[PDB]
Amino acid sequence: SLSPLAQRVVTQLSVMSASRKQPKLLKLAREDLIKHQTIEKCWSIYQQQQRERRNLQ
Amino acid sequence: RVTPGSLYKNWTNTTHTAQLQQTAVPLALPIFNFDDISKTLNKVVSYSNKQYKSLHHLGSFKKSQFNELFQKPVCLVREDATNSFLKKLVSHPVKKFIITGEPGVGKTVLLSQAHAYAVDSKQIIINISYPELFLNGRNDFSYDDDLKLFIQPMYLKKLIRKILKANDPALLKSIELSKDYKFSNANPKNASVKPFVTLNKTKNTVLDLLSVMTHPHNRGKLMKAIIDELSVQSKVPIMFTVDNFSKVLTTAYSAYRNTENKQIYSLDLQMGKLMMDIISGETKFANGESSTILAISGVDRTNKTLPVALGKIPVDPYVTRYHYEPKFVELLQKGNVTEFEVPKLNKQEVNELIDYYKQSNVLLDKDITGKKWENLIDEKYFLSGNGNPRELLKSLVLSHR
Amino acid sequence: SRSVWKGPNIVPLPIREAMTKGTPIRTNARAATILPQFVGLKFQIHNGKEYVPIEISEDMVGHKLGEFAPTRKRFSYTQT
Amino acid sequence: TRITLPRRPAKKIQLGKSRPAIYHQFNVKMELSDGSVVIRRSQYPKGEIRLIQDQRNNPLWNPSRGSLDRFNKRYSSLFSTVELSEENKKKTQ
Amino acid sequence: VVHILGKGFKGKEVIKIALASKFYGIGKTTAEKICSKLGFYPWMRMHQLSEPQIMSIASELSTMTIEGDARAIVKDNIALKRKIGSYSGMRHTLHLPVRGQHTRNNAKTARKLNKIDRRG
Amino acid sequence: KLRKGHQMGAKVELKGKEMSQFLSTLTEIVLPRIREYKGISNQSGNRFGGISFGLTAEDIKFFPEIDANQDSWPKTFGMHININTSAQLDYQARTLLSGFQFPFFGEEK
RNA sequence: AAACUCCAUAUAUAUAAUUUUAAUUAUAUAUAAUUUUAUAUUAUUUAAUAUAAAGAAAGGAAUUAAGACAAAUCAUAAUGAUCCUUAUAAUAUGGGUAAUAGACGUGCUAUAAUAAAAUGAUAAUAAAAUUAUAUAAAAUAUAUUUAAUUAUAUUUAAUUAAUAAUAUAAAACAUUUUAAUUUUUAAUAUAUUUUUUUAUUAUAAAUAUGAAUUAUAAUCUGAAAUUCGAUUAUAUGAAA
RNA sequence: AUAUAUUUUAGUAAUAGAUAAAAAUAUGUACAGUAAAAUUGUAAGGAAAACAAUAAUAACUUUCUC
Ligand SMILES: Nc1nc2c(ncn2[C@@H]2O[C@H](COP(=O)(O)OP(=O)(O)O)[C@@H](O)[C@H]2O)c(=O)[nH]1
Ligand SMILES: [Mg+2]
Ligand SMILES: [Mg+2]
Ligand SMILES: [Mg+2]
Ligand SMILES: [Mg+2]
Ligand SMILES: [Mg+2]
Ligand SMILES: [Mg+2]
Ligand SMILES: [Mg+2]
Ligand SMILES: [Mg+2]
Ligand SMILES: [Mg+2]
Ligand SMILES: [Mg+2]
Ligand SMILES: [Mg+2]
Ligand SMILES: [Mg+2]
Ligand SMILES: [Mg+2]
Ligand SMILES: [Mg+2]
Ligand SMILES: [Mg+2]
Ligand SMILES: [Mg+2]
Ligand SMILES: [Mg+2]
Ligand SMILES: [Mg+2]
Repeated sequence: SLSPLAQRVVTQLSVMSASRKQPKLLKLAREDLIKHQTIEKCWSIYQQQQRERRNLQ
Repeated sequence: RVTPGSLYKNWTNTTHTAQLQQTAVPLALPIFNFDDISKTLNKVVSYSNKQYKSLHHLGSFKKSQFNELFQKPVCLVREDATNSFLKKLVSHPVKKFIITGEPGVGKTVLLSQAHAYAVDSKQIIINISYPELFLNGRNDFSYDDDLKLFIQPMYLKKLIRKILKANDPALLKSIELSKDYKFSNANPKNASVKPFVTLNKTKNTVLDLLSVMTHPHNRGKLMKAIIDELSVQSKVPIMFTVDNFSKVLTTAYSAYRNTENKQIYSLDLQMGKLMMDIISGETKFANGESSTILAISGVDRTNKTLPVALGKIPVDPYVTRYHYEPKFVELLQKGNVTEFEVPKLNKQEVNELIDYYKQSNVLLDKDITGKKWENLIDEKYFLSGNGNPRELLKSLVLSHR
Repeated sequence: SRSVWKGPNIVPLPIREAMTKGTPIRTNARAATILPQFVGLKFQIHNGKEYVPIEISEDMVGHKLGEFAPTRKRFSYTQT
Repeated sequence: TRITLPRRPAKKIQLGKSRPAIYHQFNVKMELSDGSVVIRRSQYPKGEIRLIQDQRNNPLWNPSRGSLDRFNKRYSSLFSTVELSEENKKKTQ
Repeated sequence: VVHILGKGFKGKEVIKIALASKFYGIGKTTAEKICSKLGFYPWMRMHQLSEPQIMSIASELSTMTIEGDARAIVKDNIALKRKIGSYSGMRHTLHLPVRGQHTRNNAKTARKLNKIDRRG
Repeated sequence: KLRKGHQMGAKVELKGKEMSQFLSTLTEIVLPRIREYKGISNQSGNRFGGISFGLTAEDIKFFPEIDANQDSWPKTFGMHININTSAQLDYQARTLLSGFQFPFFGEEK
């Protein structure tokens, strides 16, 4: 069917592939989703501020 | 491409292991007994059934002999050789012998006779035929922690089994134990329910102790206990014997290697050390009549050690460890070993042997038919080198020249 | 001298002048062991016929000079 | 002639359902030539590595701060400059 | 049957001898030393080895220099020889005998396997 | 001996933090373990803010994922490394790369 | 040609204070055989076969004529003729004679069990020959935890020799082992084959043949071992 | 730590993006995008394999900020 070299190539391919290695989707509650949004937005704002500070300097 | 019936082995092995003793004449010969040696002093004698049973178990009858020639292994009694040795054994205070002689003279036969005598006179026999097995490295071994020496728990098991079977159980179970003994259990039955076997002091027996079956690492402990028990008991005599003791003497270091790659010393093993202790005045048996009978083999190497141990040569200090080990000599001197030289056959003895062979129908036609009997005997004596029994036998049967 | 004791095989050369000023050393020795004291010196080692230019290797330190000047021509067969 | 792995029918990733390849990675500490440790994410399972030949001991990366070796080892008792002066007559060339 | 470090082994094959036969880095002495370290009786057979015992030989084998790296050192040595305009390196490149031999006749083994990539 | 439409090697565009890490690894681990490497050439590059160089199969065995196990990788392949900057011209890009500990050896244009 | 000759043989004599001993020897001088005799059986007084009695009585070496082959040699050496004479004569340093497609002889080692390997210190059994341009003993050290073996180093005891050394001859013979071979091993029992037997379980075309080829480390000789020498060790283990 | 039973995993295989000029379904429909050449480079790579880069931001919307 397959050689040892062929097997090892398949194994190598598998290492890179998403076949049966990836978890379930990250589902959130609506409150949790909001909390996440507020975390991300604030962070983004902070990053923008920092960029402006550096740019201004 | 081999069947069960066909002979696949080499010659010596074949002669030992393929039963060609089957096709042989039944011979109503007299029976070997020390109490009635006066009757059968210079005659061929078959062993008793019990003796045979014991002797086979021990490992007295060996491969390179011509025991295939007859129905069962047979010897003759000899006034100069065997009878004299027996008398010495009976009489001496030390009772501690090494059977020396030239190759093929009949040392193993002498040992077999001594064993047979011991069997007759209600004695236990611990025979170590071929120490090469424990000395050369061809079975498992392990460094025990309690006993500061290397145990060998394949050989040991076999030796224990031989001891059990060679000796009768009535004599062996007359001995009560001195101490209590815990051992690891190793039965197929009750492995969950019985991981530990216990032998009590008065209730249990030496037979029971022998029948114990442990894991390899407790086998050496078991052996040690058994030896101690036998030393303690004064009810029955213990005949210890070691044939091919020449190998032991010469092979000072075994083929086994410890953790670091170097050869293990014979006295650092369990078996060889034990044997040495038995030889010397150290593990002293409580009973009288309890002997050690060692035997040299012409097969094995020769060197200065054994002569130096005996009253033969002065001690040269400069000769090498390989050709002279002084520790072994010292040990031999400690336990007063009086050597016994096996003498070569007389003319009359040779004649008697030849007559026996003729009766059994081993002689060739050119020997028997058209030849004077006395002349034939004289020729046989000449060709043996004046009565080397093996050589004589070879000339008789294995010549065809 | 091959054997480690009594080694190496030393020969007199115009070494110091070569070290001062890049003047190649025309050796007809071929059995002088290369040393650490001349790595990066230009040698012109004899080949029987013609002297061979070599800048002594940093790895050549153990070897002889004649080992890097191959005396015989590379064999071929005229397929006639 | 051409050595290959022959393809099976491809699995249909639906539009929107495609997920990004987040490979399994460990936080790995690299101690360089000197004792400066640096954390890097790595796919091979080894929490700690210490390096021998790095930029922090290479002369090119810090200018301000084995036949020869074998020879030195096995001609060490002699100690082989003075030796150069002894064995350098510049007459013959 | 009894696998150890990838190399297959028939039963009844004496361990040290078997190791010497199979593994590239080791001969007679090395195999004996390994056996001593692990504590197998000499002339013990490959079938007798328990699972813990097998692993320690593999653990021992792994600790010892073996196979591709050992081959690489020798291939590396020949690569080094080649790099420096050396006679030996030249012989290796051209598939002739290296050790000061005659080649007017009988130089067939050298031709067969005096490569830069030596071993296989 | 090359056909059309045959899978032959691979590429990967790194951007942001992974790219930065890869550069840091190149500077510290890999490019010092190359024995005789002077630098990236000063004649290398685009006309506008892009510099490049390549690693042999010998050089890839110094990467710690490769480096940790020689045994898993019997074969190993060289690679080209195209660095793309936000530089107007190439000398500016070279200067930037030097700031991140990349040595530059050749005679500049 | 044969014979005389030499070696070897048998016998005798001589010599050797039987510590230069091996008298079971060595070496001078003899004698001895190209053996003799008789009874018969075939072919014609003899000649072959057989038998018998008398004897130690049976080989090898050197010697290879005349002629021939215009056989080989001017590279052992010499000489004729001829050619070279700052070169075809003379000295040094390196290289070559050891190059490698195919081919051809001679050998060596192999392709394993009527055959290979370990071991064998009251050291199983020889002969012939060499040692002042030397032979190198015992013993110590390292390779190597014992020691022996083998190889080097250390240092020269003895003898320039029937006196000492090279040198404990080796096969032999004996025990052990041996893949191919589930023709074996090891766990249990088993027993009047016990260095072994039986039962039931598990043991699944180049090796534990061969030694080419190569890598590294040492050693030896020599002033020098790269082309281009010889050992030892650890790996490598083609072909067959 | 280990034994049995009952399960669960390991068949290890590529696209992860509405993919966009390597090759492959050549007719429908829906959605989206832009090619090529030449030039400058880069490990083997060379005139010729692959990858990168190569026209202009005025005004507009949102975000941060002086
Ligand atoms: N004393 C004796 N020996 C015998 C008799 N029958 C045979 N033998 C021989 O005795 C020999 C045993 O001798 P042994 O000393 O064991 O030989 P070694 O093993 O070489 O020492 C055997 O080879 C037998 O052939 C007998 O009736 N009496
Ligand atoms: Mg015997
Ligand atoms: Mg090997
Ligand atoms: Mg003549
Ligand atoms: Mg004498
Ligand atoms: Mg003539
Ligand atoms: Mg002629
Ligand atoms: Mg001629
Ligand atoms: Mg002339
Ligand atoms: Mg001339
Ligand atoms: Mg010359
Ligand atoms: Mg020649
Ligand atoms: Mg000839
Ligand atoms: Mg053979
Ligand atoms: Mg000596
Ligand atoms: Mg002498
Ligand atoms: Mg001998
Ligand atoms: Mg083959
Ligand atoms: Mg071999």
